[PDB]
Amino acid sequence: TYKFVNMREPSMDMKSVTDRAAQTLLWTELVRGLGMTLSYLFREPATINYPFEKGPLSP
Amino acid sequence: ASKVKQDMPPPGGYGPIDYKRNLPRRGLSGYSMFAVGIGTLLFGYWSMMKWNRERRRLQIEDFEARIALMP
Ligand SMILES: CCCCCCCC/C=C\CCCCCCCC(=O)O[C@H](COC(=O)CCCCCCC/C=C/CCCCCCCC)COP(=O)(O)OCCN
Repeated sequence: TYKFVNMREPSMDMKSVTDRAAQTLLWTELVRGLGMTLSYLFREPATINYPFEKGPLSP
Repeated sequence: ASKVKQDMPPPGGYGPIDYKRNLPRRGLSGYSMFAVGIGTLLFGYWSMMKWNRERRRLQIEDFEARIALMP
C-alpha cells in the first residue's frame, strides 16, 4: 500500500480562482502561521529551573 | 507461587491513536474578504471626504481673519 503526497489538482472554477487570488493578495496563510505562533506563546514553557530542579532519570 | 510479571499492554489493548493530518479550514470566501476590504475602503473614503471639506472651510475662515487683519 502506497500513498500520494502531492497529487492534488486545483479547481479551476471562478470561486476557487478567486479564493486563491484572495490568499495571494491578502496573505491569509501568513496570518494563520502568525496565529499559531501567537497561540503557542500563551501556554506554559517547558523549561525546568536547573540546578534547583533536575531532569528525570531512572535506576 | 508467584506468576510471570512483565511489561504488557493492558487487557483489551490501548485506545485508538490519531495519526491523520488535521489542518482544518478556518473559512472565508475570497468574495467575502474582498467585499470587507472594499467596504472599509469606502467607509474611510466617505469619512475623509467629510473631514477634508470641513478642513477646507476652517482654512477659509482663517484666511478671512488674516485678510481682515492685513491693512
Ligand atoms: C473600488 C476601488 C478600490 C480601490 C482599489 C483597492 C483594491 C485593493 C485590492 C488588492 C489590494 C491588495 C494589495 C496589498 C498587498 C499585496 C502585495 C502582494 O500580494 O504581494 C504578495 C507577496 O506578499 C508577501 O508575501 C510578503 C510577506 C512577507 C512576510 C511578512 C509577513 C507579514 C504578514 C503579517 C501581517 C502584516 C500586517 C501588515 C499591515 C500592518 C499595518 C501597519 C505576492 O507575491 P507572491 O505571492 O509570492 O506571488 C507573486 C507572483 N505571482
